[PDB]
Parts: sequence; C-alpha cells; structure tokens
Amino acid sequence: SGFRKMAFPSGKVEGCMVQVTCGTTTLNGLWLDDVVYCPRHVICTSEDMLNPNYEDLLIRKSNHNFLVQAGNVQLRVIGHSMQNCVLKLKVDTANPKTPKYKFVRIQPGQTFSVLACYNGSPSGVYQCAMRPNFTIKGSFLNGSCGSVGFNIDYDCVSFCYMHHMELPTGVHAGTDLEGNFYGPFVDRQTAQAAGTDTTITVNVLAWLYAAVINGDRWFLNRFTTTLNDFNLVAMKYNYEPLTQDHVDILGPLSAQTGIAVLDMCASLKELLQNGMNGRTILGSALLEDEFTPFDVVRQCSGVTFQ
Amino acid sequence: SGFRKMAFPSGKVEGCMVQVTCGTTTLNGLWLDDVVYCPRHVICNPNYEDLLIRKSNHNFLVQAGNVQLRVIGHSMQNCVLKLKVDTANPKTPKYKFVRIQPGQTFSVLACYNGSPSGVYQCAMRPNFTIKGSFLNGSCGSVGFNIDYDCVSFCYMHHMELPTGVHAGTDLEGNFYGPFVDRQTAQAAGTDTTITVNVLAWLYAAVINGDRWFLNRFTTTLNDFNLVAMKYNYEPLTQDHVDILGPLSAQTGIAVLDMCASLKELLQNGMNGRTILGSALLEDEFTPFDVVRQCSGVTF
Ligand SMILES: N[C@@]1(C(=O)Nc2cncc3ccccc23)CCOc2ccc(Cl)cc21
Ligand SMILES: N[C@@]1(C(=O)Nc2cncc3ccccc23)CCOc2ccc(Cl)cc21
Repeated sequence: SGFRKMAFPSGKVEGCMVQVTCGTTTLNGLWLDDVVYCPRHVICTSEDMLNPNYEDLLIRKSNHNFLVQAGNVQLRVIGHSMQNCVLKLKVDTANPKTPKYKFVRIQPGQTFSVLACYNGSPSGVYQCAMRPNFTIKGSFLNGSCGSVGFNIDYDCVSFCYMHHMELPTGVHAGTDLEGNFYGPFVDRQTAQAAGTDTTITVNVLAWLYAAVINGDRWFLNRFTTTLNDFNLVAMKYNYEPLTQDHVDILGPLSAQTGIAVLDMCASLKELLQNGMNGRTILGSALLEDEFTPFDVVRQCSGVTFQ
Repeated sequence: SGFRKMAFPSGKVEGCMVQVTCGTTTLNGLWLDDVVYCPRHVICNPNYEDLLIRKSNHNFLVQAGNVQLRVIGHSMQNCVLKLKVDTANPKTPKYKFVRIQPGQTFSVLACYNGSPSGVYQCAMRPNFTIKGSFLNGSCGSVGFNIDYDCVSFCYMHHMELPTGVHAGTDLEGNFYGPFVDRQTAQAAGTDTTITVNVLAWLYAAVINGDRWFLNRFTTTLNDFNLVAMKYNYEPLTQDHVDILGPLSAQTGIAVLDMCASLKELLQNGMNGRTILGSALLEDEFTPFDVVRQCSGVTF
C-alpha cells in the first residue's frame, strides 16, 4: 500500500557522472565507455550565448583545452566532436562502471528520474515528466547543466534527457542524448518562453486507477462518456486530448479494477466540474499527472483492494 | 529554480542490498562488512529466541546478486537478526546507525528479492509511522541520509499497518512507535502535521518566488501554539524557531512573521491558490532539506 513519486535507484548513473571544464565554464558530463557527453554550451563564454557559432568556437579548441575530472582523477581528452547540441569528448580511459545502456528519445507525458549534479557530483534524485510543452518542472540551480534523466526498466539504463537550460518561468529545457532539443528551444540566450502547458490526461486517468487499486472509489460515478464528449469537456480545462492509443494503453488497469476507461473518463469529467470538496486522492488535493500507466503498474499491487 | 521531493543518491546503499531466505519467507538484508542485517520475522505469538535456537547457519540463504554468501553465525539484537557471513562486503560505504526523531526525513530504497526497485523521500510521522510505498516482499528495505561521504542508516522496514502506512525499526532493531513484530491488532495513532517542516516549505516557496501568503502581521509563539493545537499541528518550540533562523535571514521574514502567514492559511485556506504546485500545506521537508536543495549540496 501507499503511492509515492518514486525514482529509479541512481547508482548506475552516479558511476557515470564527471565534471567538464572549458575555460571558466564548469558543468557535468556523462562518461559511458570512452566518451564523455556534455552540453555544447560548455565552450561558450557567456557573451557568446546570444548568437554563438558553435562550429567556429569548437574549431579553435584543442583536446587539452577540455579538462575532465572523474572523482579525483583527471581523464585525458583524445578527441572531440559535436552532434547537434551535445559535445562528445573521446577520452583515453573507458569507464569501468559503464552500465548496460541505451539512448532513447521520449514523448511528452513520459516520466523519468533526474540525478541532479554539480561539479560532477550527484546531489539528489527526483522523478520528472516531459510536459506537453516539452519543458520539465525540475529543480536545478546554476551548474546543474549536463545532469541527466533516465529510466532503468530491467537493469538497462535508458538515458532520455540531458539538462541544458532554465527558461524565464523557472521550468527547464534540454535535449535527448543525441543532442536534439525537446521542444522549440535553442542553446542561445535569445528571448525564449515555454508555450502554454496542459495537463497530461492519460497520466491523470492512470493515477485515478492507482487510487482505486489502493482502495479509494469516492470519485467514481454511475455515468459513462463518449471519447469525443470527454475531449470536448477536457479541452476546456486545459487537458491534453485523450486518443484511442491512450484508451488502449489504459486497458490493463481497466481490466484489473473492473472500471471501463470511458467510465473513468466520466469520473474525471465530474472531478474537473466539482473539485475534491475537502477530500484528497492518494494524499493529494490536486489531480496528479506525473505518473504514467506504466509507472502505476510498476509501483501498485497486481491485486485491487476491493 | 524549482522545488521537488528529492531523495539522496542511492548508489552507496544499492551496493549493500541482499536477498535473505529462511524456509518459505524471502525478504531483503543490508550487508555491511561481514554482517547481513534483516528483520527477525524472516525466521517465522512468536517466541523469537525459541524459533531461532532451532535454526542452523545453513538454513539462512543469503544472495548478493548471483552469488550465495555463506552464513557462519547468527544473533538477534532487538527486532533485527544479524547474520555473520564469511565475506566482507567490498562495497561497504562509510556508515553509521542513527535513530531519528519524528519530523526528520530520509530516503527509502525500496527492494524486492534483494534488488532495488525505487527510491523515494519520506518523513518519520509524529505518530512514528511512515507513509511509504511498499508491497509484500519489501521487508528489510532501508531508510537513510547521507552526510558528506557517510551513509547514516536510520530505518529498516518491517510491516504495513491496516491504514496502509508503515512501521519499522532503527538498525539496532528498536521499533519507531508502539509497534510489535507480530500478527496482532495494531493501529497507527492519530497523526499530526509537522509544523516546523511546513514553515520550512513556506520559506522554500518564498525563495522560489511564491509570496501571495505573506502578510504584514506577526504573532507571539504562545498565541501561535494555541492555533497549532486547534488544527492538529505539532507545537512549535524555541528550538524550531532557532533552526529556522537561516531561512528567516535569507528571506527577510521573521519566523513568527511566517507563523502569522501559516495561521491565516489554517483559518482561511488557500482560496483556489497553490504554493509550490500544492493545494495542501506540505510537511515532509525539514529546514535542512530546504537549505540543501536551495544550495546544491553534493555527495
Ligand atoms: N547556462 C544557462 C542556463 O540556463 N543555466 C541554468 C540551467 N539550469 C538551471 C539554472 C538555474 C539558475 C541559473 C541558471 C541555470 C545560463 C543562462 O542562459 C542560458 C541560455 C541557454 C543555455 Cl543552453 C544555457 C543557459
Ligand atoms: N510480513 C507482514 C507485513 O506487514 N508485510 C508487509 C510489509 N510492507 C508492506 C506490505 C504490503 C502488503 C502485505 C504485507 C506487507 C505480513 C503481515 O503480518 C506481519 C506481522 C508483523 C510483521 Cl513485522 C510483518 C508482517
């Protein structure tokens, strides 16, 4: 019983974190095999940030300009290349702690754990979701650049995010591990803003199924809805449209609890209309959207508390 | 910017988790040096001394990854079983066993079959339970804090109470709360809100640019404590006021000034507003957790 925002154990990622310094800029790098991956803005000197020409800045650098530190050991850079917004530093030592890993690009609504780091040293771990507006609501201070997001389903680390910047509203933007930004963001200090964000509907439904599994049904009602009528109502509350793929994905939770997906949609519509009336759902007074259907299945019991 | 429920990095603890099997019962153990610590109910009105004397070392199957450790001795200390093994854990971090107080927070590395599954942050409630997330087989999972390079183990999971909350012991086997390790009628007592932690979280909200709840008013500690008693909030002591000193100096809001804000929030609610993305007053961040997250301390 219980339901917490649960991160993956961070040990496999901690053994990959390094400090990368280029001139006066210091940030974090991810050391996998003989390559250290880090944001390419480590080569910018703050003024450069308005309109940096990364190709022009990088050509003026040699391997010895990049100082990489793994614990109290200096790694030697023997090559460098830029792939999109990531710098790949070839080092002369393969990381003996390299876990089994993959680079994966995620879709909005997907969750992942973030190992926040400063100076190549891990500070904390928390759970995050890729917002529909492609930002993440993280907890990052200056120097956190290069911290990574990941999942560890079945002892393989799937790296999905590398931290690059903080937008004016306090939210965060970054890239996949191939250096492609999530969202329309650029690694420039030009005027940029997060678009209007929306609630991840499929995740809220998953969390309502988690509440039923843990024993709570107060919010259910005798009604159902069509998918189209649900979306027409949900769009009015700034909720993401629910697609047939989302209905399919919720199939297992629907079968475990005996509540049809469109019947859970009717409960959500009513919650949006009425609010919670002094009640809570899984210790929350707000509808939670940072648990996916997969996260609920991972954490919750396979037996509903009837 | 941002404020999340953040756990300590779990790597130093992951390298200590093992699977302990005795008969049909399988749970988790903590392997430090040449000893594996686990709940004594793995041997299971139980007379633990009588049940343990009937066991031999070879009855305890301990597995660290895909390697079987051999048990060469066993002893009980309160509600923890200490299994002496022939191999010292080469991954043993610098550590201490500490007993925490209600209101203090810690990270939990939830495990099943000696394999870590997740990490989350929680607080020892004033009623000595924790609002964890544990399923059958999670017994022996541990709670900890990290100070510099030293892991301070403070909790070992033993059981789930009927309300879905959890109970356990420190690493010396002393339960937190009036609980016993047996199948008998037990219940969590009425819980209260950790006042000093709510104030710490309000300071975190102010640091993050959430100031709508601030007001021109102040209060005495005695008048605030009358209000705290009314809403099932723990009393705020002069020690708590002292502990909040740094956050008070950073934000320019006196501790008693923040108390008048909390009093108004208790008497009037949030009125459709949120604080740090929450519609409830959050009490599972200590003042130290706020300072650490708003300063980027590393391990
Ligand atoms: N290094 C920058 C940044 O956002 N850095 C921070 C990241 N995360 C969190 C931060 C919190 C506070 C201050 C800074 C933070 C500094 C500001 O200009 C840009 C612009 C573009 C890019 Cl790609 C990076 C930055
Ligand atoms: N092994 C017991 C337990 O509570 N174990 C669980 C722990 N966490 C979570 C659980 C979730 C579901 C079921 C079981 C859980 C099962 C019930 O009887 C006792 C009695 C005394 C003690 Cl010390 C332990 C247990």
